[PDB]
Amino acid sequence: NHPMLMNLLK
Amino acid sequence: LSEEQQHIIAILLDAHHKTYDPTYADFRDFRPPVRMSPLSMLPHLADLVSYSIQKVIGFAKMIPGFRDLTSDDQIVLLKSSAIEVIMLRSNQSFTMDDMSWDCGSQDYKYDVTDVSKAGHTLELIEPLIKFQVGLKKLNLHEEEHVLLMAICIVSPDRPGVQDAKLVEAIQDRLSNTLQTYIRCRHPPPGSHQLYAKMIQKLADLRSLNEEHSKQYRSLSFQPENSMKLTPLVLEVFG
Ligand SMILES: C=C1[C@H](O)CC(=C/C=C2\CCC[C@]3(C)[C@@H]([C@H](C)CCCO)CC[C@@H]23)C[C@H]1O
Repeated sequence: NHPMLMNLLK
Repeated sequence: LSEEQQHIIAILLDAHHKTYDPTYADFRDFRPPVRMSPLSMLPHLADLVSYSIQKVIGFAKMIPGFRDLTSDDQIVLLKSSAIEVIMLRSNQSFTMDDMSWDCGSQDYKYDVTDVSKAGHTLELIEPLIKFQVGLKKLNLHEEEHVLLMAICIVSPDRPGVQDAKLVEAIQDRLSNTLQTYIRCRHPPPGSHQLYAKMIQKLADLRSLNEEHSKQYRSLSFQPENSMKLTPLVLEVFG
């Protein structure tokens, strides 16, 4: 549910 | 102080150096501050909060052990600590002279009135400023400061954590490293019950987090103000 937070973590 | 512990400090220092620009040059990119029309400061400070979230993410990714955690955990921990680490990391700009955050010029100097013009009441602001004052008084070594920020992020205690035992074991390596660093490389009197006072700050942050959440729910209740935020801010706090 948090794609922007995910992209920043990847 | 072990070699694994020396290494851990060096990493957090560099991680912090790479995520915290003490000239605050990026601030020119934000929607401008307006200090005259309530909520005039909301667009500038939202942008600042948003930027700050990204820098906390970048910092978090380098915490030794943080990568070993599952994606969902990583999510849960950043989501719930973000505002706290921002409060903690803002201590570097906070100045006791006039109880303000001084980011390099008057345009980027924030005080009580400014935080107020972003929709926040004294129920948050007064203990936020008290928090900054008691943190400033600890006069932490940059090493204790960056360890505190790391321990805040890796808390097994946060709701929705799947692998609470892994988060804990990672937190522990950092605790021990911080407990050991205080004994070694802080001289008294500065090191007196200093760990206990640091861990207490960690509890004050939870309290500040709660307050921020409620004042956030109320602000983002009018879609007119909620549209003044940023997508990252809506996703993280949203
Ligand atoms: C990089 C940073 C920090 O991340 C943030 C900075 C200041 C922090 C401030 C100054 C103004 C008031 C701030 C932003 C508080 C928030 C606006 C309140 C909660 C946000 O929704 C929390 C932290 C407070 C500038 C600079 O020191």
